[PDB]
Amino acid sequence: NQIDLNVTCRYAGVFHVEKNGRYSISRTEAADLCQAFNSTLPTMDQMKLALSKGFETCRYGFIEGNVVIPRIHPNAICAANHTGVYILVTSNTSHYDTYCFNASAPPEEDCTSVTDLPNSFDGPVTITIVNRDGTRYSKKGEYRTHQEDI
Ligand SMILES: Nc1cccc2c1CN(CCCOC1CCOCC1)CC2
Repeated sequence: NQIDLNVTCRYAGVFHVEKNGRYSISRTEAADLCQAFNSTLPTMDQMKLALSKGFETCRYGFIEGNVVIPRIHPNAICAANHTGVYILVTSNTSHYDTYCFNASAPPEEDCTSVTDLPNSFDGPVTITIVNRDGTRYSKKGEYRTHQEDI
């Protein structure tokens, strides 16, 4: 019973989380996952500020209200070469990665590793935070509050 959470640097508190190396998070699970990081889904304004501080990914993820990809540099295989906060308009499907916003993070780029999942609850799952530099932090717990996600 294992979940891996790959996390990015934070930019103005905003970061990206990918579950188990594939698009696999529902909107309800996304909210719960951010809550486990003492975080919330970012607003569009929070995401725009993060983008301005250097945040970009090549992955769709939830924010409050939309599914987006922040892009700084045009790349043909990331958000169809767009820059800015690219908003997904048309999709059949419901599972993506997520973004999260931590108000207590530093104001600009924080590329230190994440070494805690401070608001996980008691549970049976081995949850492993995986940083981009490979450093890991694991704990037994749960974060999902909706049965249809479990
Ligand atoms: N942040 C982090 C921490 C630990 C592991 C990983 C990450 C970030 N993942 C980046 C995934 C990028 O995939 C792109 C999307 C499709 O085009 C190829 C690149 C790759 C795996």
